[PDB]
Amino acid sequence: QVCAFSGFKIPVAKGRKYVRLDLKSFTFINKKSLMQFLRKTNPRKVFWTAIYRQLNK
Amino acid sequence: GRQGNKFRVTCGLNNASTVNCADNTGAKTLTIISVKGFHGRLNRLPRAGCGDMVVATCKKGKPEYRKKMHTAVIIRQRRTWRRKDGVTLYFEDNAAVIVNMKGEMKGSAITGPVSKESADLWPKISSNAPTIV
Amino acid sequence: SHRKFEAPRHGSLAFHPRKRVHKVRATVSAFPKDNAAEKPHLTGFLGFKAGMTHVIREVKRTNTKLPKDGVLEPVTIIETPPMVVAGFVGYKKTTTGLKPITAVFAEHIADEFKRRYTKKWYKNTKNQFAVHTEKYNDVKAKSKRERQIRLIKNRCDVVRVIAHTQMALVPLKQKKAEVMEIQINGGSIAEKVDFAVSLLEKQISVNSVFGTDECIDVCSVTKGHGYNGVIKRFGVRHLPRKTHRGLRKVACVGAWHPARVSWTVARAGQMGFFKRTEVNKKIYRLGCGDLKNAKTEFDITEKGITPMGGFPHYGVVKNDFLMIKGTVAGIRRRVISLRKACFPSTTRTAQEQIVLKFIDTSSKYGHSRFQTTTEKKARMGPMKKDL
RNA sequence: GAUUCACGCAGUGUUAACGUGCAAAUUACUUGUCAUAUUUGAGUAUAGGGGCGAAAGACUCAUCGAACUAUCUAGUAGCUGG
RNA sequence: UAAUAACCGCAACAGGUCUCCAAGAAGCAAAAUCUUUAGUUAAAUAGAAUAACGCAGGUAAGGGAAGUCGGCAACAUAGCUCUGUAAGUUAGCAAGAAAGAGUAGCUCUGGUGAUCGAAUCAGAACUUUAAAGGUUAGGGG
RNA sequence: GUCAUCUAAUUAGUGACGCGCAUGAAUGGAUCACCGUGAUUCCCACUGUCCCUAUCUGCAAUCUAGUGAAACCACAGUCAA
RNA sequence: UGUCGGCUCUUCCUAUCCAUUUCAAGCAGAAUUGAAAAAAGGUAUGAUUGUUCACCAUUUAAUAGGGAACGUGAGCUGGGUUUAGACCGUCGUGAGACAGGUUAGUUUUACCCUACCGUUUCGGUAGAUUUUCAAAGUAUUUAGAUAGUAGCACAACUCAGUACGAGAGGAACCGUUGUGUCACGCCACUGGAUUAUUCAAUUAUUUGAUCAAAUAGUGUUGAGAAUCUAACACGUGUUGAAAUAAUGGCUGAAAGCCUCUCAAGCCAGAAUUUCGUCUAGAUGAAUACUUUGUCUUUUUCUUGUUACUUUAGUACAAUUGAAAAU
RNA sequence: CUGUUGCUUAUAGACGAUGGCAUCAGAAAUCGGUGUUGUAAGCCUCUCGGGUAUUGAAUG
Repeated sequence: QVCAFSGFKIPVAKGRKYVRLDLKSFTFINKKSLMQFLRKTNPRKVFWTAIYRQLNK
Repeated sequence: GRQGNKFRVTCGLNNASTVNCADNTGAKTLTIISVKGFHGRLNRLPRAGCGDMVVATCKKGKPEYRKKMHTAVIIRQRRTWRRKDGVTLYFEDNAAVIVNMKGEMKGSAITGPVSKESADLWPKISSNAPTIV
Repeated sequence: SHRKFEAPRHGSLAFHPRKRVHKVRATVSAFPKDNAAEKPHLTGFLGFKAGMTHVIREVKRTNTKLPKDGVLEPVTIIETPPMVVAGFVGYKKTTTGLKPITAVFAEHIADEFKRRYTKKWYKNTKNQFAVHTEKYNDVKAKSKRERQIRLIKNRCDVVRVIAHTQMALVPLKQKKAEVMEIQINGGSIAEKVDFAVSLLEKQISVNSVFGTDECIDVCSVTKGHGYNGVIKRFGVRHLPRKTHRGLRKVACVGAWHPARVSWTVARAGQMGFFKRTEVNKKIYRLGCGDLKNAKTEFDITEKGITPMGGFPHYGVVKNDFLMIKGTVAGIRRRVISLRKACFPSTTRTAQEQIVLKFIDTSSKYGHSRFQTTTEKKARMGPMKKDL
């Protein structure tokens, strides 16, 4: 599984899954990523996420 | 109408908890009064989790449903519960659908996802659910 | 007047008095019942709780609704380096209980064993077993040893070996060994003493005592907590916010006319350092020989049982170990007395074969992500620090 | 003789603290009030079957359903104690 | 001296006791908060440890008064601008009813005068962690 | 008290009824806008009140050096009958 | 002698509501009804009322009845009652009265003895002499008189739409799988707290500005390791033998037959009892080392013990005590 | 032999007690591993940077 926000590889039996009313479910590696997703923070603007590092270099 | 066993699901819904009604039968919200199968303990309020049968009163809805006691099955809850395969998940809101003792749904459709816990116990709910999560 | 509503009593009366032990090691109160129609064997061992991790195991039980991809369960790692047998003791059944008749010791005794007989080693003369070793081969002492063997073979019913650990094989700062008596269950008293005689000065590994997927009993001392109130010691209900003089106490400590406070009332006092025995603890991995790693058949990456960054507050496990399902009493580094099942479990889950799909070895501090330190460097890439 | 905040003052609640106390009535927070029927100093007037009282038998020097002090007075006691 | 030690309360008592003078920031404000001149670091002793039970101050998953005699206590609302504001009414009010939107930083433009100057108001780009809220600061029907 | 309404459930609240133990007209009767650190009931919102407790800080309590009281006290201090 | 109730908590009774074992029925099944063994385990959530009580709405296997100074106020609370203010109704000429109503009304002290819960300190159990022995001191390994005791309950599948029944309806044993609660734990995973004032951002003030800070007693917010912890995470108590109670039976007299026995002798049968297992624990035992070898008291050294030192006194190897069962 | 004392000692803890070591002892920095935050200061790039990290974490 891949974290929705950070894009990291979630280790087995770790993290939490969030299911929304629009039939979409997300999995997060920790609480730090979960809150950033809940704040609608763009992962492209967060430096440590894997999404950001793929965009440049 | 309940079929099979259910694994430990932490019960995040208490007595007097207000849940939404995902059915289309004119009921907006239901407030939990009691839980079927609950074993009382001193000073303990009844607890309901996903896939549990509850006694609820409709305080908001159509006249044929308001101010009346119904029976409903919890299909999702905001409380975080962990599956047996080490999967930890929770839903956006607490919802329920009105079913009778025989286990058939009074409604004909369900809005939103339905937990696998409630779909396995009640086959009639799983037939009307759009997606099982 | 009767109490208005009924409720179960808080706490157990089976664990009163509630007093902390003095020694760290807990002696097993009993051993499995002897059967005289089987080969002699040892019925116990001694290990150190390294820590806990979690595993994924395939379910082999039939007619179960468990997922087919495995179930996440906790495990406890108990490091068990081989123990050294230093002697044996015979017991006789008298009308007052088991009475030790004589004890026979080996010629060579390690300094770890000798430290047990003093309270200040560095100020001692360190001459424990010195006379016993010096004249071990004397004809007068040889005949006394043979008589001791003969006496046990005639007037004894229980034979136990005296085995101790090698503290140089564990990261513990302690140097004095932990000594345990391991009862021999097997044939007659003649062939039990012969078994113990052949075991002198030899090393016994944990695989010779325990088998595969064997439910065992664990005896250890629970983690200490010091002086505690009645809410934590027993679990009574907290008083309303309006209460004068405090909330976390039992409101009524007895009726007027038993005229005294009863032993059954909840009181504040020591909770913590208690000896507890737990039975039916299944062994998930017999970490000996080829199973001393943490790799599985599904996950074939080579890795030891030690988590990334070492076991918290413990260190690194490099000897044989036991993977016990669930929890055992006591914090890391606590001595655990293992013992064969006194009442062998016969449920379907007790006989179920254990097949692990994954064993977690990520760091136990913080929210770790990597199972090995090589995969962490591989994913992170060259850091500016090194680059 | 409107509404509010502040300096001040009070004393609604916690029936909080304290309750051999900081204090023979105080402290903290919450609350109320915070100029014209307001607040306050000094001078002065009213005295015990009297005074003064937007009235609670309230206040009249920690004393009030009749102050304090001294004399009658070692008041009397079918009652309690020795 | 004129008072957290010189006065009245048995005292170097957290109580009480009439006045004069009065800097900066910020703000509507003599509010809370921080600082300058002046005063002080002593004002019924401390050190080690970091048990219970306390007194004072906080936070908390899911639920949300089911607790209780009783929402007691706590939470919550909270400044300013714009839109909007019901029944009732002694026609004066109710009213800050209720309800909704906005608010930051930086770079500019315009309006309000006198023969150089005042802080105030309005508008426009762009950026961000999307802005009264550190302190202060109505819960409503 | 009876009938409605409030709740899933109402010795509470409100609206009606009135042979009212024992209401009633300056012993003032009825009415109530605004106001109230007044009494009562219900909604919304909010929350450790509660389900059910966990945990953090300061000051104590613990121990120690110095200093150092009081209330109470026939004699005292294990129980069953 | 602090006078109601509620909250809290322990224990006790059985005239047993549930679960366990039995017998009877106007017991076909199912649901019930009467009774015996049995008090080890359970017996709930709420609206109104201060209420005990009551009455309703649920849930449950059941939501049994009571005691302990009408248990329990230096345990709480103060809603009721029950001082001093005030209002209403009735009574009284009046002051005032009302098992009439309404509203506001100070809940003090443990540091003493004991009980209970934990925690130290000092003291210590007499009859054995095979030097391979005996005894004392120190230490470990153990031992177990006694005391407590813990696991319960429900559901799902299969049995089975079977037995039974005209039909309608409608079980049960074994076996398997879960759940709830109680008990003991535990920190892997998930969540909470967080003065690592950890890292970052930010409001106000002050450092000439940057940097770097401090202050607002923890300025605030976001993330947040460690540690602690979950009613919020998760493990174990599915565990074995024998004897029993009510009862049902075998053999069998009394009493030529009969009879489970107010006879001898036996069997099966409980959430029962006792072992087994768990916790605390007395007198103890073994071994390692230091000693000592007829014996003690008073002094005395040491933190303390033992050996040890001195002056004496004392004894000196040799006939001692066994049938078992009835 | 035991006790005191030391490691501002821990698997323990109110104080006692209990557990460990006491010169091959212990303590300390430093380094490596392991975590948390989010990309330092001088001149979007240096920069997966900088800072912290036992205090009750694990090596040397």
